[PDB]
Amino acid sequence: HMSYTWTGALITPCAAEESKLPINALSNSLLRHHNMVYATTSRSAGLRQKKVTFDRLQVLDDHYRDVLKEMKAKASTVKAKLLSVEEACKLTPPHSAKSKFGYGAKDVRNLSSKAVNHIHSVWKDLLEDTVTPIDTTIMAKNEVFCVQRKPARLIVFPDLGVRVCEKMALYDVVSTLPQVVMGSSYGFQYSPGQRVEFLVNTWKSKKNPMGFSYDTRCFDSTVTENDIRVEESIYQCCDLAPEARQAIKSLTERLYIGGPLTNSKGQNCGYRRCRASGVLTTSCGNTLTCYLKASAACRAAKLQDCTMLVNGDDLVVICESAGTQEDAASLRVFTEAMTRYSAPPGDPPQPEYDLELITSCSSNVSVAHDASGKRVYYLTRDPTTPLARAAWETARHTPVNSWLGNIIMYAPTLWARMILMTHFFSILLAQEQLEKALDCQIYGACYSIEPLDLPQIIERLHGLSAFSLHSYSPGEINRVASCLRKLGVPPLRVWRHRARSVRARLLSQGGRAATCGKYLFNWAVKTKLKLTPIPAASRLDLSGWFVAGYSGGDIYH
Ligand SMILES: C[C@@H]1C[C@H](C)CN(C(=O)c2cc(Br)ccc2N)C1
Ligand code: NI
Ligand code: NI
Repeated sequence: HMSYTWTGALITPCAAEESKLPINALSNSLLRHHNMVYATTSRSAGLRQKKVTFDRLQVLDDHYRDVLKEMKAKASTVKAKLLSVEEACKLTPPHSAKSKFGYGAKDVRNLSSKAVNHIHSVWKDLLEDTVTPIDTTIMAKNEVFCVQRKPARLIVFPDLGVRVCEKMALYDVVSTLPQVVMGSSYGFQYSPGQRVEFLVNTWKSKKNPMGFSYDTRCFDSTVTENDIRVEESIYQCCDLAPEARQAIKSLTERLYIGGPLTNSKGQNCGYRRCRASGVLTTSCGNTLTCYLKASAACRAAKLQDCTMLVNGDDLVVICESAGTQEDAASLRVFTEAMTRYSAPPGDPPQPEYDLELITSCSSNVSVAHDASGKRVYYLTRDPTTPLARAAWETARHTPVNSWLGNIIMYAPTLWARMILMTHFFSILLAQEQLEKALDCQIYGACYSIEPLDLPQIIERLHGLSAFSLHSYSPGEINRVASCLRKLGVPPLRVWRHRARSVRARLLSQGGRAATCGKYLFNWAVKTKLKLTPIPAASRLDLSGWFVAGYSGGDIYH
């Protein structure tokens, strides 16, 4: 029951890899401590292999089978449709990895006959063959962080023609089933504001609240063949077309449960018997599995009136305190239960009695005041990684723009507003590139977004108050200011000064550019403009934005 077996062939790169922060003429205006920032590369892939490779034991009790029967009961109410090849093709990202069979993402997206014809052959093969393990590629991810050095994460993915096939059979299921099965507990159904609202309401719903986040050690690697078969049995509860049932059975047997790993040079690297990081079911399967194990462990631990919020492998529980010493014991039992279910902890969970101090999905609730003076809750996070990534994107073009996703998700925040908007607006102004659509990711799915649509996008997701928050909490202010020291980023007084300039330049452009100046930087000027509902915002087609998680799933919306 080892998570992985290995040949000793190396995990190899596709192109040359950069680990040090690329530097240009714009770098110093953002950050001076260039050595704090790095990108992971295949050079550390061996250290990751070590970490992810382990024996899994699972003991499954009555609480577990009880939760699952309940889940399947809910799953039986889902009706899900097959996608046409064409619909599946339009969900493929433009920069998704090319097929080994002589076509790429551009070909799939164009609906070309070489691509489409191959995808059809892959589909027919899935219908006819439910046993032969499907080939996959293993790679080291190149990802950017600030020190305190992580080894590269691994991505494991099947060929392009198989990914399109997954969309056909499962895209509707993974999009629909988790909310139905999990209700209010399914995290990816919420905008950041809706998330805050859920955590706040939930917290307020207990006489003596206590909460904790649960950090599973390498979750993908803890996921067993049992876990995967269990997920498939949930999928099959849906009302599906016969071809869909057969294709799902096949993908589960041939791909999801495990398979051979091939490097970029075509050498056999070993064998996977755990969650593949790069398949469509990655987010939905982790969420369901995490929910099943956690819900059962809550029963084993006898947590009182617990409420969970789950996003893939990210788990937060809020419940009724039974006192400081009883809570610590409860959490021990919870952790023992999760371990038996093959989800042992990284850092062991600790009970928290302040909502603002609970971190889940790398984020926490904080408090600011709106234009009326009223305390308002909002979602923030520690800015270190958004800024390290922003430093990289200042000097390099990337397929996915972190800074843009961060402005979108963290728009009400002190640091997104003063640092991210100012800095990137400055850059795009200077290159007359305000009108250029850029790719970014939200809950794993990729979106092409025009920076000039940011006021409307923001109003529609966070509301007009995102443009007027002030008097941030001493705790938030100081985490930001402490992040700026560590990175060597100019202090906020500098950013305020720069934003006034950026604001004036944007206004001078007229049109959408002036809207960005008006709405995004009103915080920067003492003589404040009247911020009214933007007409275009109500016309914005933001369906499928905050519906499901697609991390690893090769989705383009
Ligand atoms: C805590 C920050 C410290 C900085 C010097 C000035 N300052 C701001 O410009 C500010 C920024 C935003 Br965004 C909202 C309200 C504000 N008063 C507040
Ligand atoms: Ni065995
Ligand atoms: Ni029972």
